[PDB]
Amino acid sequence: MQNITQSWFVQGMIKATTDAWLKGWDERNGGNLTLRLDDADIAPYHDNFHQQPRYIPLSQPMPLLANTPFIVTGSGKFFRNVQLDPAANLGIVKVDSDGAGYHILWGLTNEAVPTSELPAHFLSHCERIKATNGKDRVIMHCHATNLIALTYVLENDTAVFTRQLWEGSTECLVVFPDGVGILPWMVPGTDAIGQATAQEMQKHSLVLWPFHGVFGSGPTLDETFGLIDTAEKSAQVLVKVYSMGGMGQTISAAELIALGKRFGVTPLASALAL
Amino acid sequence: MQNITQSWFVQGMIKATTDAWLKGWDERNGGNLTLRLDDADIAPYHDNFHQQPRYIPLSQPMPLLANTPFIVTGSGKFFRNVQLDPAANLGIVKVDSDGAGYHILWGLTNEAVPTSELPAHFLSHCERIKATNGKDRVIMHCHATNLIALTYVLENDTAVFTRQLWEGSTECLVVFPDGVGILPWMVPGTDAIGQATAQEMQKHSLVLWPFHGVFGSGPTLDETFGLIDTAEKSAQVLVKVYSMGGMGQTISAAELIALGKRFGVTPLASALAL
Amino acid sequence: MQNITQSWFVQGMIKATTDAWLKGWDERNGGNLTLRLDDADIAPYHDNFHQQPRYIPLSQPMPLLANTPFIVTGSGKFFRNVQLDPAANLGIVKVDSDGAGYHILWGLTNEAVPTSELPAHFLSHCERIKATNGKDRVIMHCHATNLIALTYVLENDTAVFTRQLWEGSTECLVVFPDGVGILPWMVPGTDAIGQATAQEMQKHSLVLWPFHGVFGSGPTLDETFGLIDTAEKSAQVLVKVYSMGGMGQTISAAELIALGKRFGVTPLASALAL
Amino acid sequence: MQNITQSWFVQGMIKATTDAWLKGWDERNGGNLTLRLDDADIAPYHDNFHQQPRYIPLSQPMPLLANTPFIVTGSGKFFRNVQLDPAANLGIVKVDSDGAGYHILWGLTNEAVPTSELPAHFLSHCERIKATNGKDRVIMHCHATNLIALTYVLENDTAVFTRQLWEGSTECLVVFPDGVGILPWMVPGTDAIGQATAQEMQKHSLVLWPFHGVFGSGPTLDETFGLIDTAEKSAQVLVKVYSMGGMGQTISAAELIALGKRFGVTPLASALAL
Ligand SMILES: [Zn+2]
Ligand SMILES: [Zn+2]
Ligand SMILES: [Zn+2]
Ligand SMILES: [Zn+2]
Ligand SMILES: [Zn+2]
Ligand SMILES: [Zn+2]
Ligand SMILES: [Zn+2]
Ligand SMILES: [Zn+2]
Repeated sequence: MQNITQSWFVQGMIKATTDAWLKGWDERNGGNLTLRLDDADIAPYHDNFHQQPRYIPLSQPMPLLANTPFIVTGSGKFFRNVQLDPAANLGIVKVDSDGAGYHILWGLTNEAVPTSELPAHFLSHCERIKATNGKDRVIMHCHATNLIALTYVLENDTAVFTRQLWEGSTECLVVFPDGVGILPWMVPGTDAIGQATAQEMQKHSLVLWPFHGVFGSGPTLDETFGLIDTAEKSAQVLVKVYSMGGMGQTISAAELIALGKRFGVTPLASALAL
Repeated sequence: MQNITQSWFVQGMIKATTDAWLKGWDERNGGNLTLRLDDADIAPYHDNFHQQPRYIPLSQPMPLLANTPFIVTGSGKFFRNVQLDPAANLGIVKVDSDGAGYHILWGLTNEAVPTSELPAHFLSHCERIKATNGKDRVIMHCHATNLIALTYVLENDTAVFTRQLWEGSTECLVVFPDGVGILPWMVPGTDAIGQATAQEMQKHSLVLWPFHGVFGSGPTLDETFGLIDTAEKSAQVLVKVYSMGGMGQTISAAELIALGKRFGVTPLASALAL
Repeated sequence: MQNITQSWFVQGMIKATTDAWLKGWDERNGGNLTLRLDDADIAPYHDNFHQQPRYIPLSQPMPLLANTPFIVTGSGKFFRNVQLDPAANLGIVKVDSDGAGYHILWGLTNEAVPTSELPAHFLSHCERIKATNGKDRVIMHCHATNLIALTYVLENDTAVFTRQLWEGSTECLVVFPDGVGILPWMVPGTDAIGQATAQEMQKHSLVLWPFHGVFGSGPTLDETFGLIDTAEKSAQVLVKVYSMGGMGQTISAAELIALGKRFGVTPLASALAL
Repeated sequence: MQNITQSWFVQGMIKATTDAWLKGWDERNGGNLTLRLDDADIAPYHDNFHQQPRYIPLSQPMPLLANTPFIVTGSGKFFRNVQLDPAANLGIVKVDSDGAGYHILWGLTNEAVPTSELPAHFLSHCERIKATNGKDRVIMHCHATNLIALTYVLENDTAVFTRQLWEGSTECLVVFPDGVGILPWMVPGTDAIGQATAQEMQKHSLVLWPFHGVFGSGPTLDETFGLIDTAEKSAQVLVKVYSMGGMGQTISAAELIALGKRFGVTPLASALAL
């Protein structure tokens, strides 16, 4: 039905945030999720829209996103609560014709606003649109526990971290052959960290924020969730292995190459060279 | 409806205790939770109140709580069971006009009584009311697994423990800039441990009971739950990192300072100085 | 209603087995649970009983259990499935007037039989009835993960293991002041292991089977489940602490004594003396 | 009802994949599951079949499977989603009269195809049919976390790995007396890895794919799931024990022998000889 809460995208946002909550990745208001929609997705639900949509400026002009609708998680909102009250915890926003701000068409009730990591999200969407010719539609951030733990013990280096994650589950090279970008620790909720993330997103579908968490990009909620879940699963395996004293054996470079060849992916050169 | 079990506060108590049970923080009757209400919250439900409310004296006079209603978990009751029978496992109590005792207006059926940690709860409520000008409304105690584990291995010192928890997830300094108070081990269920906790609550929103668990205070169930969840998430990360041999790198003092500045919080000086 | 599946005891058996499944304690058919009932419990449901109750001899005469009804889990049945088909996975049995065998009054459909650990259960029930003047009504066995892990690393000694478990969560001494009996490894499903367990049950409410699991006894399903959950929670804490390099500090003997005094329990002397 | 989604086998596939998802064994599209059916199982549901069943060739002729129906998971489909849309994520396929290909009778909607590990599944089904005189009906693959972790630290040797898993939970020798076959790392989704797996399946009901996961075979979904769950539980125990510094004591060869004798199983000689 044209009850917007039963739409594919609201249901999808509930599923993703709820699943991430259950994984233990999103304590308190940790994490944020944005999904780029088409006008066609939200048009049937216009009757559900706020009669008086609030306007909020963006942090900087984002003309590439002009007229683009998104569904987003709210600032300070808990992933745990999305399923209980989607309208309180999520919003549908539509960027205005000059990419200078957006209207909140639905949700974010009681003066709520989009995620404080909106710069990281929207700037990353922009770079991912360019990088994938508009295929990618989702940016997801969560506090993936084992990935976080690894940032205290592994070299915070794209090649090293990528190579370890590839080694920690066979599928990883196939799921993220472009590897995992790593930033230095940076203050969250800033345009600095947002553009730095967006820059890494030019080269990688996953970006790590040391001592904090991960960002993932992909074409759908499931693909993006599954991308992060894959990297976090590998991280979980690695944490066990390291806790047991380290690898006695592992996936070799030659094996990774053979895997890349079979699946028609080009593995990140730097990570492979290790 | 004026079915009191469907009230925001009974539903909130069910959500919090159930979530804590699922987290593995509340084996058996471990843990307790009290929420300060307004008369306005319970007034519509007077028809639901016991016809003959039982009276129980408090451990000591608490005049600051005179005429104040609370919803509380019962002594020896299991968090796991709250969702199955809220009236058996929870009670609404109203402190009398002199703060010498309370009436059990609803729940705690079959001669049940409030939590044996009522001194810790109510005395902490008193100090938190003073410390936050009446903003804080919740005291929550649970057996947060990783926090407990850390009390056997980290120095049981407010500065040291706070600093480590801040390091273990970026959000921590922002969520608890006042840090985490630590008591010596003390016998549970006593007014000694209750006042000692209340005293720490003057300076901190989180207090650790070594080899036992944690107390948290906050304005709402979600904020208080989320506070503990944040500290426990950091603890979980730390336990992994320590199990892997310790930190190769971490969040620096300079980073913590920058984080504090950005979020307009004053980090506990002692923890920052380390 | 007189639908026996909605009885307190069938519902209780479902809750306990399901909770244990979710805890990860009961892979495959691992674990078994028996609850001693009164005639008064099952009498209203006689219409639900098999028209033709099957008779099975006991392994040895158990005259103390003459005419006693129990609800039990089935041999080779999965805890995971109890909630899906209680009649397939559980049975109500009534021991005959000489304690030589029992009739299967309800459940254990398709030729199912009670748990292969029936000797351990019924013999333990006998000793616990004697030891607690008929208060205890439940024997529960599960493959409590951390408790199992500890049996490979701690001395398999009642005093040592008890003392460590007491140290691993403050509540433990209060919950099991009589401590935890430990057997040598023995072949499961035998009367040898059953009587050995029953003998330990004379002195302890918890008994460990090294490299296998735990048995607990108590007056109700919740109290027995909670007993095991408490010991397993302490074990979980200990496994973390040991994985981090061991205790830097812990609950002292003097603290345990003070705790025992406050709660009016007599802690196992041998464990305290360590 | 003749709603095929409510059939025992569709419900069973949902239960197994959902349970495996909840165990954390099947991130993204990790894992695959195939169940051999009888014509009698699917015949009542012919009205539910695609009007126009798609035909797909097999990788190689499999005449032993001629005319045999299976229910299978789809390639790139998520275990997490099976419960949400069984027809999207599962299919019923029937191998043609020469074993050269199959028709997709139901499910795998929107051009979906069976699992990319179909060679491993069907070739293993063939060997297991031969090895168990048609008793085995299920092949299940998942990314069992602790089993995976162990492949980085234990010798990737059938005898060594089997013996350790037997030691890690008492039931293991009884559940898999034939032990656990181990392959070298191989490229997934190939007929090479499929036949290599099928060859190991001649001698073992469990086969490990280092740095990747496990395959299990059994007569029913529950028995096969429970087989993997048992091995993974033992692995979980072992990972804890190894993280704590290793075994101080364990199940002895003499104990394993006694266990084998009692349960009438012949333990894998090589593993016992260690
Ligand atoms: Zn974050
Ligand atoms: Zn409109
Ligand atoms: Zn407590
Ligand atoms: Zn009234
Ligand atoms: Zn057992
Ligand atoms: Zn009758
Ligand atoms: Zn796989
Ligand atoms: Zn037809």
